[PDB]
Amino acid sequence: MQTVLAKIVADKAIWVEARKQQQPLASFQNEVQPSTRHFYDALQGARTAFILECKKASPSKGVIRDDFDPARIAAIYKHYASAISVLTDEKYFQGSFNFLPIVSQIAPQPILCKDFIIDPYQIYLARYYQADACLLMLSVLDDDQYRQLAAVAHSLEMGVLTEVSNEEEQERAIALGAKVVGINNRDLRDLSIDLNRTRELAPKLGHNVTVISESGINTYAQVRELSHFANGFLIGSALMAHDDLHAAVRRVLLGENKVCGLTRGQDAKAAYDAGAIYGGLIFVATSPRCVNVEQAQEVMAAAPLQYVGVFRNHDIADVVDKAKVLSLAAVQLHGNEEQLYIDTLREALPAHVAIWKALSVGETLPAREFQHVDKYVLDNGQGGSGQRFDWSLLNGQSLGNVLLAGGLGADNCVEAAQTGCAGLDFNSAVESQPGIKDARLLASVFQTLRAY
Repeated sequence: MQTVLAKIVADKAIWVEARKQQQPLASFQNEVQPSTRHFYDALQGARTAFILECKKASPSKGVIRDDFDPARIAAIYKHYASAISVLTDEKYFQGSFNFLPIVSQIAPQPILCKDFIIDPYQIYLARYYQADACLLMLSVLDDDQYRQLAAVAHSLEMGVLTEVSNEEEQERAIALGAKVVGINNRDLRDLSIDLNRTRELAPKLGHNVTVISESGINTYAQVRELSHFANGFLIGSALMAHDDLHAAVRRVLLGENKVCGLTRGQDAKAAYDAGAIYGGLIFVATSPRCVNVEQAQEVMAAAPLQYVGVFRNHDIADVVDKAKVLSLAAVQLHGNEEQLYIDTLREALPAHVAIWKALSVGETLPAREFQHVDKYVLDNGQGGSGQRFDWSLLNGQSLGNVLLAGGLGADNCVEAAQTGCAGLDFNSAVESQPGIKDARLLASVFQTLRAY
């Protein structure tokens, strides 16, 4: 039997041979000029770097994005990427060499041609289509084909992402002198994914090599953890599978953050611009930050956040109503709603609306045993217009559906982002007056969230 990789590469040869027939090298070689972008350079840097990928389908998921427009992807990715990867394999990824120029005209970063490069012709063609870098894979190439292909890339001032998938490959990489090595956590021979590839292999690479971790990277917590192993990430599926690209991006690069207690549209805008995923609207009568339906409608129209309505032991009918009318993405139960309520509520709310549960942490952490609860908000509660719970308490728990809250602000956002939760919930600490958000405090916390 043939692995999946062998099969893709056998098909690539056939694609290569036909393409040369249709566009012989002799017909354009002379006009191919070197790249004017600096791949190697954009990946070097203080900060962890991101190569965001434009991919329509994959061999292990099929069509990932029906909804496929390179130009529009490029338009969003440019606000956050260090480099942009564009798949050009047609058959298994549904990419095209024609997408390169499109992406290149819109985004200014170096553009990486992602494909199964087995013949120098592919490299000239990529350069011809504006690519500034190409992927070379040690699982497909022997040491002499690699030198040759890499010399060809370098001759066109293009950078190379040298891909390895195992220990033997990683050794060869050191030996061949690759400046940018990408650890592929997915093994294309059998489609299996294992982040440990990165954990075990990245450190041997050494300070002189820029190490990029590829595949299977879906959360901000995974990004914070792995950034101690690698200098950057190549991410694509996790983003492509989402309608809202901006949101998907920020979710992985910054976490699922929420800015709670919004009472003005400008603040919601401010939050959105800074990178927040969620905006909280507080329907608890008691709150100085409370809003009514009209006022909510106003806040909401200023920015495309995902709004969360905050209730406290509120009447179900009304909770449902506000959900329908405001088009809330979620409802956050901040009182003492027990399972029966959750269940009924669940039964009554439209299925697209999520249910979140807020819980207060004393000397001990409450349990998160509820059925029908999609997310939890842990805090030193009863609102507090105040200041923090014992974070050491979080160790030993699964935190993938937990948002951390309580006293979160500029001055402590670093530590908070390091606890390992899914996201952070900001409220009072980023305010100038209750319900009034300080745009500068906001920009400040979100800036910290990316400082890694």
